[PDB]
Amino acid sequence: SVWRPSEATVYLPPVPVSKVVSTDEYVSRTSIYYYAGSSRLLAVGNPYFSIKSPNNNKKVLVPKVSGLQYRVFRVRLPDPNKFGFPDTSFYNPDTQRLVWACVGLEIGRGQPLGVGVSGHPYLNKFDDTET
Amino acid sequence: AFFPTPSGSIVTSESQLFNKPYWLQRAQGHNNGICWGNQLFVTVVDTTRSTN
Amino acid sequence: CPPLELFNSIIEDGDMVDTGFGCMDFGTLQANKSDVPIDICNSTCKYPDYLK
Amino acid sequence: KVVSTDEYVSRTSIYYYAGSSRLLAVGNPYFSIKSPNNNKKVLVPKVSGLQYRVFRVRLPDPNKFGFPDTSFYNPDTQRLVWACVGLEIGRGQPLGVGVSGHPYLNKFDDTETSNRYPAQPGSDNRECLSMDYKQTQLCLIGCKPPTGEHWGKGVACNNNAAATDCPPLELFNSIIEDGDMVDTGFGCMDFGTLQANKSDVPIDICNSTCKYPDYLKMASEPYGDSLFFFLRREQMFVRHFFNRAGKLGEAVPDDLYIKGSGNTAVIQSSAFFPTPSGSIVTSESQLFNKPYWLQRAQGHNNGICWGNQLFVTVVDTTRSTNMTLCTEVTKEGTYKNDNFKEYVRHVEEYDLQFVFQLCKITLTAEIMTYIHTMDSNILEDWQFGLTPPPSASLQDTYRFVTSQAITCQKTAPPKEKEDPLNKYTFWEVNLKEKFSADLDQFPLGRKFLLQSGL
Amino acid sequence: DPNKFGFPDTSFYNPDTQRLVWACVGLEIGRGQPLGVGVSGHPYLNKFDDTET
Amino acid sequence: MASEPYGDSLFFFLRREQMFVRHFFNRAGKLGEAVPDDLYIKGSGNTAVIQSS
Repeated sequence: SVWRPSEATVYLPPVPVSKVVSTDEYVSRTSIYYYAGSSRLLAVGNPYFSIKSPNNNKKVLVPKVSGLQYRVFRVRLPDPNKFGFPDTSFYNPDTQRLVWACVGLEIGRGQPLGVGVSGHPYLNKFDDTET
Repeated sequence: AFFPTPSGSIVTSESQLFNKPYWLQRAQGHNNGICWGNQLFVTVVDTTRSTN
Repeated sequence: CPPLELFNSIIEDGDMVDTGFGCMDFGTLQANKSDVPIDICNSTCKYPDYLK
Repeated sequence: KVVSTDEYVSRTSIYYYAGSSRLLAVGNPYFSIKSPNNNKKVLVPKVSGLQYRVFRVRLPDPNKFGFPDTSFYNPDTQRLVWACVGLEIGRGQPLGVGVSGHPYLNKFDDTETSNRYPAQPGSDNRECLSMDYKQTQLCLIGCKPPTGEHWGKGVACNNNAAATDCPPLELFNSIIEDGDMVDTGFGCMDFGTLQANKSDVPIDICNSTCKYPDYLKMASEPYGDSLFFFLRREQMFVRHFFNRAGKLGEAVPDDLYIKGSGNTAVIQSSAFFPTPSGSIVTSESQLFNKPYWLQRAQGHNNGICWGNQLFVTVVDTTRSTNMTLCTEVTKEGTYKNDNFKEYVRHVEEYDLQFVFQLCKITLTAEIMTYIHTMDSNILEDWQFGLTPPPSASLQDTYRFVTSQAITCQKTAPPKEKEDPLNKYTFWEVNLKEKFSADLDQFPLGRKFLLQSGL
Repeated sequence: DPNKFGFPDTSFYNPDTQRLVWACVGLEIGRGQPLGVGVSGHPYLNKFDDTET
Repeated sequence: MASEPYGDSLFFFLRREQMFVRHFFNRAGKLGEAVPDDLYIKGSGNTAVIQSS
């Protein structure tokens, strides 16, 4: 619409795509809660290495445990939809399904506070460079 | 080829983050607290009580 | 001098954290295995993602 | 008449996101190697956090767009300028600080605890030592590139004085670019001209001209267009005390003290120098990875990026360690020292995510002259000051070019040479087509809307 | 001199009776130098011994 | 004690602790577990004989 070909490109709004929304608009929040009892659990092993059978190869004797390893824990929950209730007058299983949602958080610990220490017995230090 | 030695420092009972309740007002994602698959993978890292 | 190209994982148990010594594959990178302490020359250590 | 950016503009209610992806930059900590055959052929660069990390964005013209609504937009007078209202830096490293040192440092002795007499003559006494530096965390933003002073030499004088030889000096006020070095406590100065041994300074910074930013003159700048916001947090203390080793050019007056004799007859030099130490850092001392909302700027430009560009900088020290390699050449059975070879690197990742608001600026006959006073560029970036060009009458009218009556024709117009930034090596980002408006699908606009009372 | 700026203004004040005196309600310190520390010593310094160990 | 059925031994408590190392030393006894040989290169001369760890 001018005297030039004028072939600079143009910018557009992107196409309307079906999007994501939060998990907050279609859930029917309940007022019933249940406890997660996870009574004390034990773990031992040598922090230098896992020790093994010399006869076998995949027969450990103690493992290798230390604080700087990734301490991930996998919990397993029951399904709420299989459960026995006193009441279901609030809940039609034909059209509605049950899901969990955590509310409560705590890390129980069981050790005096204090850190271990190590270092290589054939560490190759050339010289000091502090002074 | 110089290299230092890391040290860390004093640890306190106030530097503790555990043995205390938490009540999260709002989770970070669009998922505002809904777990799925009847499982969850919780992780903590503490070297502070790691004396041998 | 080899350039390195990163890649991720999924953090499982029995993986050690980076303790200030660089999230890298200590088996594939430093063949002498005696420039670092004992526990860390064999396996690798990870720094988790907080952005993706 | 000096007037802020709050007295002639209209605040819309439309907000658009920007966010940057993974920055790739890994290089050598100490220096950039080149080819031995060619100086312009590097294989690894010099990277450090102690470089001024000065970056610049590319943002598109908002007037280049198409939307069904133009009731807000009269296209005759009104125009569109970008302004930033939200930000965050993303960083992706574990914390770790590296140390450095010249292998021929100018330590004569230590001067903290004792000196058994006396200093000895000699022309060659250097050695390797190593030490950390000043710690910090900082940033700055402004739509003009940030400035900075640094000290250097001067012209000597006229030769009226016939007393002695001690050289002149001057600070030098300059816009700093990417890669340049921060001062760490030895003054913001040149290490090649002001020093002469290059052995007082570690090798990576012994061949440098370190600067310090001039926020002061940027404060006494009228509009505040090189500054929107800035941060800083720094601490320091000494580690040890050592001394230089050279002829002290200045003597000390005598009646101030009493001289000794015999073994104590020689007066030792007093060319002491300290050596630094940063403190412990914690994760509570973290500056980055948080939102810092624009609600009140320091100057007249309230977030307005002129030229659709910004000049961002940052200096961090807690992620300044360097990972190294140790590989062999030969497979062995026992421990030999000649077998293994090292290579050291240093890693960097920057992520930058922003929130905006476009604002329609109606153009009267008065504000056009006001911006004409500031700078005529954005005016002709809106193409508003035009002149009708004459000179249509051309009759270079042939059909052929390979003839025998040549006129020695000349071509290739280099006409778009207008940028001043060509002398200045930045690291950049073109974020131009990375845009949308659905802030619920972004991990910062969700945080923005709950912050914004929405 | 505060008494030397104003043109003769009757209703504002009377220079015959009223006086103009400065005060101060504002102050800002400017510092140009970055953070840094230095030392000072003595090469004929009197010390007998050390006593901390 | 926090999971005692009545809780009659903890009405209230406090705790306040600080700790950090000073020095690093080693023990001299003939240790139990020999080191896996793969984690290092074998010694030479005076490094061929092994110290404690």
